[PDB]
Amino acid sequence: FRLQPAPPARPNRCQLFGPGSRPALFEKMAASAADVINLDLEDSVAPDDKAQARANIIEAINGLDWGRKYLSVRINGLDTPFWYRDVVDLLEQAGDRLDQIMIPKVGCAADVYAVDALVTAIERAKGRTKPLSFEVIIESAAGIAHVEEIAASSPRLQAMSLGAADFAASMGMQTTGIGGTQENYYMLHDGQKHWSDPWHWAQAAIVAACRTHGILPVDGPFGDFSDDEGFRAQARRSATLGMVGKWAIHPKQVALANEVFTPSETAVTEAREILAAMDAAKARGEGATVYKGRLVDIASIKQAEVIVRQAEM
Amino acid sequence: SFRLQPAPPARPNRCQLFGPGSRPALFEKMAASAADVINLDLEDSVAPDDKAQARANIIEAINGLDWGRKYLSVRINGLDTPFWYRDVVDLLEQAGDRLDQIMIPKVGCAADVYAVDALVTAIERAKGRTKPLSFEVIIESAAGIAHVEEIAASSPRLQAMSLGAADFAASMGMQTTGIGGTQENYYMLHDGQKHWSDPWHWAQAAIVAACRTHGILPVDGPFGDFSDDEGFRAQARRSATLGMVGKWAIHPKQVALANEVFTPSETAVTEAREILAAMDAAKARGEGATVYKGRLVDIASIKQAEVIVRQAEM
Amino acid sequence: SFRLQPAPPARPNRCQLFGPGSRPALFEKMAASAADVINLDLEDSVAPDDKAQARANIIEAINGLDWGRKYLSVRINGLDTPFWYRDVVDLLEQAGDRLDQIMIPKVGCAADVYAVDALVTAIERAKGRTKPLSFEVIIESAAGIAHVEEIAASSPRLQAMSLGAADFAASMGMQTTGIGGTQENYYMLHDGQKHWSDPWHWAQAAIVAACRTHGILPVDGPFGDFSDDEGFRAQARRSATLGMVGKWAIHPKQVALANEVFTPSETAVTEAREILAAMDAAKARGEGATVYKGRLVDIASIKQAEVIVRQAEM
Amino acid sequence: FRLQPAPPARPNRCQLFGPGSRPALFEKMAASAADVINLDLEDSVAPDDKAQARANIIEAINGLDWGRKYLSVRINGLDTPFWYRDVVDLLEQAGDRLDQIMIPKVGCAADVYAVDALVTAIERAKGRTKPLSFEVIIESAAGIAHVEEIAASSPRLQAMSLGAADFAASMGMQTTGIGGTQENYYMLHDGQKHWSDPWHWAQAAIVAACRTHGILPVDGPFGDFSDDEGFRAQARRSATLGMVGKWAIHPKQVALANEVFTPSETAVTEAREILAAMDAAKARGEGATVYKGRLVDIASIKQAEVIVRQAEM
Amino acid sequence: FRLQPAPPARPNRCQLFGPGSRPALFEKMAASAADVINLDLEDSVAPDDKAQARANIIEAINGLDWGRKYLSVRINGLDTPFWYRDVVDLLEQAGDRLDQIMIPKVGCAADVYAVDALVTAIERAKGRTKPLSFEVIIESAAGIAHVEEIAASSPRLQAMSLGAADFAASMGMQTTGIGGTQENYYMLHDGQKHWSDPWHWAQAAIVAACRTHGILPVDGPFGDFSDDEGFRAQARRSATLGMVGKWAIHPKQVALANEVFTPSETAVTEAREILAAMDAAKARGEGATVYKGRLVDIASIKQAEVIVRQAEM
Amino acid sequence: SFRLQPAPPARPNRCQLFGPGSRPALFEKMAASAADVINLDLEDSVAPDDKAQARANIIEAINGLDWGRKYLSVRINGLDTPFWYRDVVDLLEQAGDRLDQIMIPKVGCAADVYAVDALVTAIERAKGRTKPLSFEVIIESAAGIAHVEEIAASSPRLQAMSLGAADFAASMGMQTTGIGGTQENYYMLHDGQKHWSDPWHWAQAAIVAACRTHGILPVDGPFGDFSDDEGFRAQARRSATLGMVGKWAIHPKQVALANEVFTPSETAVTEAREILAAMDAAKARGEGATVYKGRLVDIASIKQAEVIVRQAEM
Ligand SMILES: CC(C)(COP(=O)(O)OP(=O)(O)OC[C@H]1O[C@@H](n2cnc3c(N)ncnc32)[C@H](O)[C@@H]1OP(=O)(O)O)[C@@H](O)C(=O)NCCC(=O)NCCS
Ligand SMILES: CC(C)(COP(=O)(O)OP(=O)(O)OC[C@H]1O[C@@H](n2cnc3c(N)ncnc32)[C@H](O)[C@@H]1OP(=O)(O)O)[C@@H](O)C(=O)NCCC(=O)NCCS
Ligand SMILES: O=C([O-])C(=O)[O-]
Ligand SMILES: O=C([O-])C(=O)[O-]
Ligand SMILES: O=C([O-])C(=O)[O-]
Ligand SMILES: O=C([O-])C(=O)[O-]
Ligand SMILES: O=C([O-])C(=O)[O-]
Ligand SMILES: O=C([O-])C(=O)[O-]
Ligand SMILES: [Mg+2]
Ligand SMILES: [Mg+2]
Ligand SMILES: [Mg+2]
Ligand SMILES: [Mg+2]
Ligand SMILES: [Mg+2]
Ligand SMILES: [Mg+2]
Repeated sequence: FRLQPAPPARPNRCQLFGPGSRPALFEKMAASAADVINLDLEDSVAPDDKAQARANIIEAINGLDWGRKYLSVRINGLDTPFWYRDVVDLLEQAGDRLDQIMIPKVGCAADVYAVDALVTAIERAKGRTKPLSFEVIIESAAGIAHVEEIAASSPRLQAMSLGAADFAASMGMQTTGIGGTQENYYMLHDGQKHWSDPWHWAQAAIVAACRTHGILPVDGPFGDFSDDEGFRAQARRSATLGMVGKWAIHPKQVALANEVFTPSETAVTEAREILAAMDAAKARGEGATVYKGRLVDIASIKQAEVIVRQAEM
Repeated sequence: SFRLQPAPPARPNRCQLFGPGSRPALFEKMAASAADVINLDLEDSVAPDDKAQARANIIEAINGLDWGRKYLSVRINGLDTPFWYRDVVDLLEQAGDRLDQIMIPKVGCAADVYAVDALVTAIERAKGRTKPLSFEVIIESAAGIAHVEEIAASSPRLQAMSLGAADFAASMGMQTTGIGGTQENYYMLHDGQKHWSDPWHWAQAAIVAACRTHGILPVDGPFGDFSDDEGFRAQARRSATLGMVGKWAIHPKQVALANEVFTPSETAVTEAREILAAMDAAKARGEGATVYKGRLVDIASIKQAEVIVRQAEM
Repeated sequence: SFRLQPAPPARPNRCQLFGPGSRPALFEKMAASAADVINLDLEDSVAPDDKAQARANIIEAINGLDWGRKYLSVRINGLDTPFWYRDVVDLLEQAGDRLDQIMIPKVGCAADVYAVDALVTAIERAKGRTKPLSFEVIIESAAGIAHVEEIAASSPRLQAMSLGAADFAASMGMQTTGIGGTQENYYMLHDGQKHWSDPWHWAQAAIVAACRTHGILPVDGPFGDFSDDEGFRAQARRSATLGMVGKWAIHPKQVALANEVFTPSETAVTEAREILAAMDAAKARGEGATVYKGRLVDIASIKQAEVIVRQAEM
Repeated sequence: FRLQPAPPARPNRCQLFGPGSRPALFEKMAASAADVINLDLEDSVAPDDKAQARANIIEAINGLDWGRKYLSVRINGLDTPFWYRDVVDLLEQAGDRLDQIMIPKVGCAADVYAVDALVTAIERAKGRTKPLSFEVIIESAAGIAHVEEIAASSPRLQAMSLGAADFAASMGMQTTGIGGTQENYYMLHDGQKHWSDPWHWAQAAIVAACRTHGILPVDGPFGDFSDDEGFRAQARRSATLGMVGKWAIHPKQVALANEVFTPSETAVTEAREILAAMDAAKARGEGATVYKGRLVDIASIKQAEVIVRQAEM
Repeated sequence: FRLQPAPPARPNRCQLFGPGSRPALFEKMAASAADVINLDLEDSVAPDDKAQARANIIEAINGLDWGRKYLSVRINGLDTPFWYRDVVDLLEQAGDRLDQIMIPKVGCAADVYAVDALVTAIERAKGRTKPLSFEVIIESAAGIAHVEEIAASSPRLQAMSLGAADFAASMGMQTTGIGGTQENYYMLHDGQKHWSDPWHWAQAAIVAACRTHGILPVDGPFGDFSDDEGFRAQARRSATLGMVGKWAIHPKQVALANEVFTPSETAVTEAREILAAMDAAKARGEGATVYKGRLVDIASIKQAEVIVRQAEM
Repeated sequence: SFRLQPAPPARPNRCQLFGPGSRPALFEKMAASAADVINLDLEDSVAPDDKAQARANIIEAINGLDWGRKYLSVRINGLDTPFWYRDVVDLLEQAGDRLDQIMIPKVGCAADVYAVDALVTAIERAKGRTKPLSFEVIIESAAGIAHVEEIAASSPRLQAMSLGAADFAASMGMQTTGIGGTQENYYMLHDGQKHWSDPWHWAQAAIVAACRTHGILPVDGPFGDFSDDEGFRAQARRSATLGMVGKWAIHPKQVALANEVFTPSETAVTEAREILAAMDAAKARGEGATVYKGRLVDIASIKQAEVIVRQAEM
C-alpha cells in the first residue's frame, strides 16, 4: 500500500551503441557524453565475426578506462546458438567493470528467467562481487503482447527498450525505416493529410509496464542519423509518453538525446513555480489553486516532481 | 452468456462537477448546476490538515442540502493513505441515504476495489443502510491502466471508471505539468511540418473497452486549462468519439461544455434516425444491407445509430 | 520455443470481397473479381427472414459455381443468435469440398472459437470431409479487443483475424454512424488549428500483435464510404503500415483499391532490394551494420526488407 | 461477501443408468426409487447402436411417464462424431420432459461452454420452454487437473460426477475394476497390510470445486453389483467426503444408495440435539459449550444443518 | 534461485483458544504452556456478546501480563457486519502488546488484502510501532480450492490453519464431529474394515501452499477433548505431513500438542546420527552411504535438519 | 483438442537405476543390469568437492561404455547451485550422441525447465548435435507439487516426472528421516486399534494427473530402505495402482523388485484379455455393456484392459 516502486536513480538519457567487431572505436565511446554504453554482440555484428567481437568486448571490459559510464553488453538472442557462449564467456572472463547485459528479442518472462538462471550460477561459481543488472528489448509482437509479464520477470531488470526495427519486421509493418514518421500513416480530412503516431500503443504500453514494476522505459534506435529534427520529434514523443532516454546509433545523436531528455530551463522553472504555488495554497488551507489560468492541485506536485527529478540527476 | 455485452447503468453521466470538501460555500452552487453527477472531494483538492474538516463538511451537506435529482458522489482518499478508512467509516456511519456513490482514486488492481467493497458492505449491514452505494474508480496510474480490465470486473457496485490524466502523467513519468489535452512535444514531423497526435489514445480506448466489456460507464477526467474552452471541446470530442460518455468539470464553466459535447447534436440524431428508417425499409424489401448517402449501411449500422439515439433520449 | 514467431499462412489475402447470400445474382460477379478471398455472408448483410434462404443459396453456390482459385469463405451468424448452429450444420453436412473457410463474427473470447471448432470437428468426422475448414474471426466488440490475444491462440484452424469497425464502434459506444476512416471529432487542437489523429490505432495495432504472435493473418475490415477512393486509400495505407495484410471490399470498386495498397510499390520493393544488397556487401567487409542513404541499416533491416519483398513476390 | 452459493435443492441420492439400446429397461427405470434417471448414449452403447439408441431415448422422453424423476441423458463425448447429433436431435425432437444432459469426459471449461453454445441456440430456435441443466463427469487426468474451472463453466451446471472407470484408464491405474478397494493399494506396517483410499484426492477435490461454485458433487459407478458391502463402503466414503449421491448401474444398488445417502435417524437425532444445545448456550450468552465430552460451537450449528438438510430433502 | 523462503522462526506448537466473552479465563491462558494465544471474537462468542467480547479483549491486551506468548485475536469474518468494528477498535484502542490477527473463513487472496488495507491504514494513522502479522483459517471449499493464492496474499501472513469444523460443513461432509477419525470413511477388504484419512488432501495442500510461500502450516481444533489418544493420532498425522503445531480448545490439549510437536529425544538422536554419518561420508569423498541398512544422502541432511530445527526452537 | 489425451513415450520405464558419478566402478554393473533407464548422478549422491570429477567420469562413461538398449540419463545439479550450468555445458559440448536424457532436480516451476531448455537448445545447435535430448524432472518440493501441472507442460522435451520423497519430505517439513514408505506416525485410531494410511497420496496422484494430462510418464522415486523388500513392494504397488509406470532403484536388489511390480502379472493380463474378449462378444450382440464375473464391464473397461496389456507388451 505504497506508491509505485521507484526505478533505478542512475541517469539513462542516452545509450550509445557500438559493434563489438570494431574495438578501435571503444575509446571514443568511453569518452562520449552518453550515460550508458552498449557494446554489441548482436545485430550490428555479422555471424562470422561474433566470436571475435566477444573476445574484443571482454578485453575492453578488462582493459579500458570506462570512467563513470554504465557499461552494458547486448548479447545474442535465445533463438540463436551464440547466446550461451556470450553469457558464459562474459561472466567467466570479464572483470567486475561490467555493469549490465542487454537481452534482445525478448518474447516472454521465461526468456529473462532463463538468462537469470545462467548468470546467477556463474556469478556464484566464480565469486563475482558485482551482480549484473539486466535490460531487455521489446521488439516483437510477442514482446509487446507480453510486455507487463516481461517487466516483472527479474529483480535484476532495470531498463526496457523499444526496438522499432525488429518490431516493424515482426509486426509485418510495410516499412524499412527505423522509428519516426511513416509516410503511409496519416488521416485524410477534407483533402488534406494529417500524420499520426504509428508507434503510440507500443511506446505507451512499455512505459506503463515499466512504471508499474520499477523499470526504466527507454526509446530505441532512430535510423536516420542525417535527420536531427526527425530525431528531436521522435525523442520528444518518447519523453512526453514517459520514456527516460534514447539510443544513439551515431555519435551525433548523443547531444540530441541529452538535449531532449534533460528538462529545459523553462520546464524546470514552471515546475518549481507550481511547487511554490501549491505550498502557498497549503498554507492557506487549500489543496487546489489557480496557476496561469489553469487548475493545479496535489497531483500537480507529483507532476512537477517528475520534471525536477529528471533535471536534478 | 451468449447475450450481448452487459448494459451499463442507464443514468445520465455527461458531467461530474467536482468541489473540495473544505469549501462548503461551493456546495449550494454545485447543487444548482446543470451537472448530472456531483463529486464532493476529500482527496487531491484538499490539503492534508483540512481533510478532517472536509469530511465533517461533506457529511453535513449530504444530510442537509437539497441535491435535487443529481447523482451524489464523494471521492475518498486513496488506499495508500491513512485517511481512506476514516473517510469510509464516517461516511457510511453518519451520512444519510442521499449519498449515492463513492469514488476510489489511484486504483491499481481489482483487490483495491474489493478492499473498499468489503468495508462498505460490512458497515451497510451493521447500520441497516437501505440504499447500497455504487462505486466509481479512477484509472490514474501505470498499474491502473495495466490492470484496467480486472479493475472493470472488480465489483457488482462498480458503475463508472474515469481516466485521471494528472496522476496518470505523474505516474507514467510523462514530461508535462498540464492536465489532459494537447501536448506540445507530441507531434509527427513531416516535410518540415508538425502534426500533433493523441498522447492519450491507448489509455482512453483501453478504459472504454474494459468498461463496455463489463457493463461499466467509461468517463473522461479533468481538463486543467479552464481558460481554454476549445481545448476542452477537443478533449471532450476525442473522448466521446472513443466511447466515453461524459467528462469531469473542475470549474463551473466546464459543465456547459461537457453537456454540449456529450449530448448528441440534432444533426447527429437526425442522421441516426434516417439510417434506422433506411434499414427498416431495406428489411421490408428482403435486404440486410443498403446504401445511404453513397455509403454502406447494414445491420451493424442499426446498433451504431442506436448508440446515438440512446445518449440523446436519456 | 527458441525459434522465430510461427509463420502465418502463405496464401494471398490482399482483399476479401463480401456479398449477401440472399443475392445469388452477385455470386458469379464475385467469382470473376480480382479478390483473393470470397466471403459469402449469412450475417449482417442478410435480413433475419432471409437467412434460411441465404443459407440454401450459398450451399448451392459452393457446390455449383466455378470459384477458380479463390479462397472461399462463409460468414456465419454469431453465437448469440439461434441461427449459428443451423449455419454450421447445414454447411458442413450439405456443402461439398470447395468450401475453404468459415468466418465467425462478434468473437469475444477463445471459448467462442472452441465452441465452433467442437461442432465443425464432429461433423467433419461424421461426414468424412476430406478438406478440414480453416477459421477466420472478427474482432468487433469491446470484449473481442480486450481478449484479442487469447482469441488469436484459440484454434489451430485459425488463419485470419479481421477488425470490424462498424460493430466495434457500436460495442465501444463510439459516437459515430460511419464505418472506419477519419472521425471528424477526433483531432488535436494546437494554437487554434486542428490536427486529425487515428481513433483506431490501438485496436488495429493490438490485433496485428496478437496475430503475428500466433501465426495468424491480421486483416482490416469494411470501409463504409465506397464513394470515397482517397479515404479508402488512407485507411488501407494505415492498416498496411501497421502490419495488416489485406482489407475487405464491400463494393466492387474497393477490390482494385485494396490490391493496389496491399501490393508493395515498385519504389518500396526497389529500396528493400538495395538494402539487402548493401547489407550483404557489409557482411563481406566484416560488418553487421552500414549506411544506406544517410541512414543506419543493420541485421534487423534485412528482416524489414524481407517483409516488403515477401509481400511483393506472392 | 456471502456464504458459498447454494446448490440445487432437488434430491440426487441416486442416478440410475441404462443403455439407450436396451429400451425394455426404460419402464423399469421409471418405476424405480431413483431420484435421477440417466438414459445412456455413451459407453454402455456400442457404436453401431448409437443412432437407434438416440431414437429410443427420444421416444422414451416423449412417451413414458417419468413421474417426479429428474430426467437426464448422457450424450457422447466431444472427441466423437456422435455428440453433435445427440444434442441436435434431443433438443429438436424431444419434448419438455427432458430435464438435463450429462456430458462425459470433460477436460476443461471450454468443453462445457461448447455444449452450452449449441444447446442455447437450439432452445432459442425451437422456443423450448424448459432450459436444460447440465451435469458433467470428471473421468480423466485433464478433468481432475482442471476440476475447479469445469465447476464454474456454466450457469446450467448442477452436478459433477466422478467416473472411476474412465478415470482409472486415463490415469493409467493398474486395475480393471470400477471404484472400490484396490488390492495393491495398502500400507505395510510391521508385517500387516492396511488398505487405504486410492480415490481420496479426486473425490475430495471434486467436492471442493462443486461446493465452491454451487454444484452437487456425485459419486459414480461401482462395478461389482454382486458386492453390497463393497458398495456400502464406497458410498459411505463418498458421503463422508461430501458427495450427495451415487450412480446405480444395477437395480440392486438403488436401495443401497438411498440407504447411505439418507442420513440415519441416529445421525439426525445427534444433529438436532447439538442444535438445541447451541440454542441453549446462546441463551446463556455462550457461543461454545460441551456436548458428550466434545466441544461444540457456532461452526457445529452449520455441521448439524448439513445433516438435517439432507434428511428433510 | 535459492531455497524456499524460511518461515517465521518463532515457536508455534500450540495455539490456545479462549472466548473473548470469558475474560476470567485470560490469566489462566497467559500462564499456560501454549506458544500462541488466540483470543476469540468469532465462533466461540454469541452474536449479542461480540461487542462486550471486543471490549474485554482490548482491555486484556492493555492490562494483562502476557509474558512471552505470541498474542493473536481471531476477528469475525468478512461476510459479517462485525469484522470492520473488530479491526478498527483493536487497532485504534489496543496497545502494542498485540502481535497478530487471525482471519477466519478466508476464501481468496482478496480477503486477506481487504484486511491488510484496513489494518495498514490504521497503523499509519495511529503511528503503531509494531505492525501486526496475519494468520488465516482454511475452513471452506473455496479456501482449499484457492489455498496457494491465499498463502501468497500478504507479507504480513505468518500462519495458516485448517479449520475442520467449518471445512466439514462447507464441504457438506456427513459428520458433526471436529477432526479425527470418521466412522464411515474406511476401506473394506475381505470382510474387514481399514480406516483411512478423510483429511489427507486438505492438510497436505495447506502444508504445500505454506512451505512454498514461507508460511507456517498449523492444524486446527480437535473436538473430543475427552479423547487423549484420538488427539495424539490427529496431531501425529499433522506433524507427519508437515504442520508445525495444533490448536488447543481445552487446557488438557496444550500438553498433548507440545508432546507431539516437540520432536522426541529418540528422533533427535537419529537425526544427529544421520548428520554425523553424512559428514563422515563427505570426508571419504562420498555423497551417499548406509545408515541402519538404508540409504542416506545429501537430502537426508535436510531431513535431519527439519527434525533438529523443531527441537531447538 | 477433441482427441483423447496425448500418448506418452512408448519406451519402457519400469525401473531407473541410479549411481553416483564419483563411483565409476559401478558403471559397468549398471550397464549390465535389467533396468530400463540408467541415471548417472551428479547431484545428491555426490559430495560437493567430488562434483567436477563425477562430471568427467560420467562424460567418459557416456562415450566409452556399451550401454546396450538402455535409456541413458544424467541427473544434473539444481538451478539453485553454481554447478548446474557447468553440468549442462560440459555434457552437451563433450558427450557423444549416446546420451539420451538429462534429469533436472528440485524443479519448482515451468520456468526452471524452460531455463534448462534454453541452454540445452543453444548448445545442441552450436555443436550440431544429431539427437536432441529428452528431459525428465523431479517433483521434490512444496513449490514443485503446488505447480505440478505447469511443470508437466513446460517443455516438448519432457518425457518423465518423478516424485522425490526425500527432498519432498524435507521441503514440506515432514517429521521423518525416512525415504518414502509407511510413516509410523501416520495412522487412524479407531476403537483402540491403529490403521496406517498413505501420507503420500495426493502428491503421487497429482503427479500422475499432471503427467497423463500432458503426455508425460509419471514415475515413483527412491525407496531408501533397501533392506526392506516387502516395504519396497508395497510402495511400488501403491504407485502402480495410482498410475505411475516405474520406480527408481538406488540399489541393485531393487531392480528385480521394480520389474516385478511394474510388469503386469499373467493373472492380470489374462483377465484383461478376457474382458476385451467379453466386450468384443457384447458388441456383436449389439451391446456396449455386459457382465464379467458378477460385475459390470462396458466400453470404458476396454480402455482399462488396454492399460494392463500395454504395460505387459512393452
Ligand atoms: C552508423 C555507423 C555505421 C556509421 O559509421 P561511420 O561511417 O564510420 O560514421 P562516421 O563517419 O559518420 O563517424 C564519425 C566519427 O565517429 C566515429 N564513430 C562512428 N560510430 C561511432 C560510434 N558508434 N561510437 C563512437 N564513435 C563512432 C567514427 O569512427 C568517426 O570518427 P573520426 O571523427 O575520428 O573519423 C556507425 O556509427 C555505427 O557502427 N553505428 C553503431 C551501430 C550499432 O552499434 N548499432 C546498434 C544496433 S541499432
Ligand atoms: C547405498 C549404497 C551407498 C550402498 O553401497 P554398497 O555398500 O557398496 O552396496 P553393496 O555393498 O550392498 O552393493 C552390492 C553390490 O552391488 C554393487 N552396487 C552398489 N550400488 C550399486 C548401484 N547403484 N548400481 C549397481 N551396482 C551397485 C556393489 O558394487 C556391490 O557389487 P559386488 O558384488 O561386485 O561387490 C549404494 O548402493 C549407492 O550409492 N546407491 C545409489 C545412490 C544413488 O545414486 N542415489 C541417488 C538417487 S537417491
Ligand atoms: O535492436 C534494434 O536496433 C532494433 O531492432 O530496433
Ligand atoms: O484525479 C485527478 O484529478 C487526476 O489525477 O487527474
Ligand atoms: O462486420 C462488419 O461489417 C462490421 O461490424 O464492421
Ligand atoms: O462413465 C463411467 O461409467 C466411468 O468411466 O466411470
Ligand atoms: O474455526 C474452527 O474452530 C473450525 O471451524 O474448525
Ligand atoms: O532426489 C531424491 O533422491 C529425493 O529427494 O528423494
Ligand atoms: Mg533489434
Ligand atoms: Mg488524481
Ligand atoms: Mg460486424
Ligand atoms: Mg466413463
Ligand atoms: Mg471455524
Ligand atoms: Mg532429491
